[PDB]
Amino acid sequence: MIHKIRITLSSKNVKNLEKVCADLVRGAKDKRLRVKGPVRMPTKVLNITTRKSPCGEGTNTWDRFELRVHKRVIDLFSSPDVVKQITSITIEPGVEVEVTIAES
Amino acid sequence: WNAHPKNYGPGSRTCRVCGNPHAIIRKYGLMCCRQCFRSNAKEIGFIKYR
Amino acid sequence: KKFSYRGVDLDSLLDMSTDELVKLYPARPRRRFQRGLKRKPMALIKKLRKAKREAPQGEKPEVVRTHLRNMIIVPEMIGSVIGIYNGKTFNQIEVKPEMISHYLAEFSISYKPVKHGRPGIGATHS
Amino acid sequence: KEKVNNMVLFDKGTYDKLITEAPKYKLITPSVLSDRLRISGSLARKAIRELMAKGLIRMVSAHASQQIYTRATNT
Amino acid sequence: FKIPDWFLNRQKDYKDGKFSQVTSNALDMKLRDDLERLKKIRNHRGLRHYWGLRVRGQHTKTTGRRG
RNA sequence: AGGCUGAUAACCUA
RNA sequence: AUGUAUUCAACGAGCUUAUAGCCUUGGCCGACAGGCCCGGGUAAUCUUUGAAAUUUCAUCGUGAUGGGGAUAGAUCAUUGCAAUUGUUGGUCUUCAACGAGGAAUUCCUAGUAAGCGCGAGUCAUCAGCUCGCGUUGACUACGUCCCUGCCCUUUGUACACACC
RNA sequence: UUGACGGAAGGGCACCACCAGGAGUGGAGCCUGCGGCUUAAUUUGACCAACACGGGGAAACUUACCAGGUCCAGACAUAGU
Ligand SMILES: [K+]
Ligand SMILES: [K+]
Ligand SMILES: [K+]
Ligand SMILES: [K+]
Ligand SMILES: [Mg+2]
Ligand SMILES: [Mg+2]
Ligand SMILES: [Mg+2]
Ligand SMILES: [Mg+2]
Ligand SMILES: [Mg+2]
Ligand SMILES: [Mg+2]
Ligand SMILES: [Mg+2]
Ligand SMILES: [Mg+2]
Ligand SMILES: [Mg+2]
Ligand SMILES: [Mg+2]
Ligand SMILES: [Mg+2]
Ligand SMILES: [Mg+2]
Ligand SMILES: [Mg+2]
Ligand SMILES: [Mg+2]
Ligand SMILES: [Mg+2]
Ligand SMILES: [Zn+2]
Repeated sequence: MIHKIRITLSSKNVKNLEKVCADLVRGAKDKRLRVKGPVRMPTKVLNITTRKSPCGEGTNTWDRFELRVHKRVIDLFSSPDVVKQITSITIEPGVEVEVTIAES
Repeated sequence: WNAHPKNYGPGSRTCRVCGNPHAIIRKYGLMCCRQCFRSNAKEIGFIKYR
Repeated sequence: KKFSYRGVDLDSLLDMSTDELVKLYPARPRRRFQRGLKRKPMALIKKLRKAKREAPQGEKPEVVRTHLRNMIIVPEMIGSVIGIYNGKTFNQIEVKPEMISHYLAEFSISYKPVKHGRPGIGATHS
Repeated sequence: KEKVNNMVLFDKGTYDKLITEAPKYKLITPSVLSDRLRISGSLARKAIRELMAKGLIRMVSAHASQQIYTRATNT
Repeated sequence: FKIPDWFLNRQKDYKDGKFSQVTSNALDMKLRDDLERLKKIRNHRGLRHYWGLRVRGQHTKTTGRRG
């Protein structure tokens, strides 16, 4: 009857990601569901380092470009229909929500 | 006409923005030349911190 | 003092099968034939031995010009006259038994050997 | 700069010198014997083992890079 | 003595096809025959041996200046 | 021939 | 230096699943290079149980020597439509200069210099390069305007294309 | 008058300056870039602030150079055959 449902959140914006995570945990604590998380995975730092000059003249200066990806994992012990109800709330822009039935 | 194989090497790949074959950034599947990437970096989501 | 390749005399090399020949060749030609030959290499072999059939008895065959300088020399090509393009001109050679397992590129030099002239202005004080 | 000529095997004269004089050294190492007896370091290493077997010299330190020995009995 | 073929400095000889270890003058004769064969057919590698140039694809603009 | 000089002369080295 | 034994990182990167195109564990075949098979991973999940210098024992013994590994011969395999003017990777052999570098000249003040390896970019194949990462870990100074320059003030100027 | 400059002065400052030092580089072999020479061509930009720089590690492609062969990927409009 009760299953461990895994919700994964990804975003470049920490504040928006943390806001949605709190809305889900707090939205599940209202239904008295058992909640595991949020678990914060290590931040993925995509990095592109490139020559600033469009030509090859001058001092060789470099731009270090970083695109950070933050990932959260929340496990809810409940039925899929109940979880579908909690996650159906409008989510902040740029936060990618992904609901899967944990294979355990 | 265009018979020569184009399965690998610089001749197969080009910049997705401008079409130039040089200095392509293939990391993460960007497929942009280094000049076009710097112009579009902010829009793509890349940022300079240090 | 007849020619022999890997202990096999020239008379037997002509009658040997392609599978038997590849074992005699070094590693690079063996991989090349194992990967197969394309249309263009086949056509050259067809023309090279066609010229031999047209040659009057006792005369060398007529020249066959080709751009295929990655072609490998096989025993069937011994005695043929081939003009090998070097990028500018067709350099003519007569295939000899010691050329077996070499590329045609190795007998048509693509550059002129350097004979130096006097250094110009800007060659020193560097 | 002259070249050293270190013997690779002992001769009767030098071997007897090793058995009599070397036990009296305060410091015994392959390089000490190699220089005093004009023997190669390879021969000195084997010689020190023989002196150890005979009990003429005792060990102070053992390291693959540096071996230190000394006379078994003082003076 | 069961020394394998891959361990020998003359593997699959050009003339005989045999495997052997060639030493002293026989080794010097073998090297002489290799270069004479290439020079005789006017092989590119043989010609560069004859001209005293590098034969293994090295750049020659800046290194090997001993003349 | 090299070095020194933005460069030449001078100077220094080989 | 070589041959053993021993042993500790960090940044990061990874696939179309087509029999399978990326990172590859495990098993088997092979001296190596490499090959075959069963698989994992679109990843804090699998590769990742994840380095070298160093430590340790032995051999070598001041000899251009077991320092050095250029040049060159033979041969094998891999990438590719194609390797010759050697793509690269192996095996045996070959075994050059070089014994610490003239005038001159660069960088650097602490986890720094230097040494040591690793990832990433390029990339079918190719790193002596670049951008990062950690590991080992110092000497000297705590000043000065002598040299090369810079900033401010006063001052001289026939310079203003501005002491080239 | 303002600047710039001074083998003018005063004050201050910097390991792209020095001092005290370390590692070196410059010498050898080789890798790679530049010049010159050669070449059918050895494409080319750049001369502290050019020269492992053009992310430039080019087998083809890249490619601009050289020797050759194709193709039209000549819209649209007017007239003609
Ligand atoms: K040269
Ligand atoms: K070698
Ligand atoms: K030096
Ligand atoms: K540079
Ligand atoms: Mg070359
Ligand atoms: Mg050695
Ligand atoms: Mg570990
Ligand atoms: Mg030696
Ligand atoms: Mg290349
Ligand atoms: Mg580069
Ligand atoms: Mg200071
Ligand atoms: Mg300086
Ligand atoms: Mg100093
Ligand atoms: Mg050095
Ligand atoms: Mg020099
Ligand atoms: Mg030097
Ligand atoms: Mg400056
Ligand atoms: Mg080309
Ligand atoms: Mg072309
Ligand atoms: Zn572009």
